[PDB]
Parts: sequence; C-alpha cells; structure tokens
Amino acid sequence: VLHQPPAMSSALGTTIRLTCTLRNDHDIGVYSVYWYQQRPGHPPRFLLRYFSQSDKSQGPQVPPRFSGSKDVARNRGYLSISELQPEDEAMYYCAMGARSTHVFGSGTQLTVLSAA
Repeated sequence: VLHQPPAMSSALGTTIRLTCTLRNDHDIGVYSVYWYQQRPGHPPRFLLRYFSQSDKSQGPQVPPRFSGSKDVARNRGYLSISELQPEDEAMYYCAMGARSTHVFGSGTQLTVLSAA
C-alpha cells in the first residue's frame, strides 16, 4: 500500500526529497502522511505529520529543514531534508492511517556522503 525506495544517497549540505507513494486505489488527498526517522538500536522518532501546507505538525525538536509536501495527482507524499548533516543518515519510514491503524512503508535507508 505504501511504496518507499529502499535506498537513497546524497552529499553533506544538499537537499534530498524522500518519496512515499500510496499505491494506489486510495487517495492521498485524504490522508495525513506521517514520517519517522530510525537509527540502529533506537526506536522510531516522529519527524512530522503532513496533510497540507495549512494542516501539518512538526515533531518536537525536529528542525524546520525537515519538511513535508505532496503531489496529490501522483499519489505521493514527500519528506524533504535540506542542509543534510551526517546524523541524518538513518532509516526513514512514512506511515498512513490514524489508529485504528498506522500502516508503515518499507523505509528508505538514507546515506549521507562525505562528497557529492
């Protein structure tokens, strides 16, 4: 139901956009997209919930360089991370539903490269 690419890489200081793709006889225009970061040996950490530019919630202490968006026509939810830092290297999960249920995507492993 939720596709995420297995792995993405980007260099220090850049901006990357992770995609979470509602496949696809459901409408992303009616769901909040939840995003979580997970580092090995640690629990998931809530980053942000994104429904629209006027209906979103940033997680506690998550800097604004983590931001949500959507492409509704493509059934996609996005997590953008600007000014990538070495500690952003982690697993990123999207999730949908409010529970009731919370279905997770398979997660994108993000590698932050020392050099582009």
